Amino acid sequence: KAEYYNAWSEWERNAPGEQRGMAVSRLRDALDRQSHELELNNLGLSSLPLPNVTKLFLNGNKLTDIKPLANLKNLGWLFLDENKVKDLSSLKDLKKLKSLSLEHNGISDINGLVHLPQLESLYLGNNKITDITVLSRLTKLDTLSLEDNQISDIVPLAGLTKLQNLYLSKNHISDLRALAGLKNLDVLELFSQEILNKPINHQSNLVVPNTVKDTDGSLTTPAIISDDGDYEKPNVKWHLPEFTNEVSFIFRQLVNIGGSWAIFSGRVTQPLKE
Repeated sequence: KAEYYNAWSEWERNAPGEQRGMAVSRLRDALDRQSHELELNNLGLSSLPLPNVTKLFLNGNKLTDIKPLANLKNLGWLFLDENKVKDLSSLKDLKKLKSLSLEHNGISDINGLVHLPQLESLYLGNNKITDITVLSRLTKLDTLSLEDNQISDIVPLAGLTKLQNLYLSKNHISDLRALAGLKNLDVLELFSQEILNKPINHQSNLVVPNTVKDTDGSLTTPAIISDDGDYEKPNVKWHLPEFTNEVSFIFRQLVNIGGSWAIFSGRVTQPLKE
């Protein structure tokens, strides 16, 4: 009991020249009243110093180390938006966790999340994620937000049949074939994809195969083509008598998956050399 207040005061005294005093006050109130909710939102905390706490609010801080949360096995809801958390293996034993929010954290390695197969909602919007392989194990998710990342391979999502809300806008998605089986979807977002092809040699008669495919595998007909190019399936064609550094084309197609209807929109950019 006394060791808890001692550790909290020692943590507060180590604040750099951050509202650690308010954090200590809230910790004392939660420990005294045996509260199940701990709200430490927007305290600028750069570090961290309760068996009944089930919801932990930590949005709006500067946390990089989440080791002090490793033994909070009663946690059901954990919010860590706008932090700087990069390692997630510290949550491997939070087997009661149902909801997890890690938006605006700049995270690229989400492999540790393979240790939370019971998760029901997962928010990873606005990060640096490319590989979502381990997400294939989270077969109990009904909400998954992956918007504003660098994801190009969404095949790991093909078996997550329980999904009802899926946010995939602002990524590098060009192939929706992996989503064809998610017939339980209610909300789906797929707009503003940015696809970058490998650089190819410039030609006066430039021919670029279209690679944008819908959920049926059919090529998406481009909506706009730069440099007066045209489309004759499967090829986008340009006449470039003078060299230019890049061409591009923008696509926009309505897609229906389950009970969800979404605009699959984006832009493919083709760099040219020589």
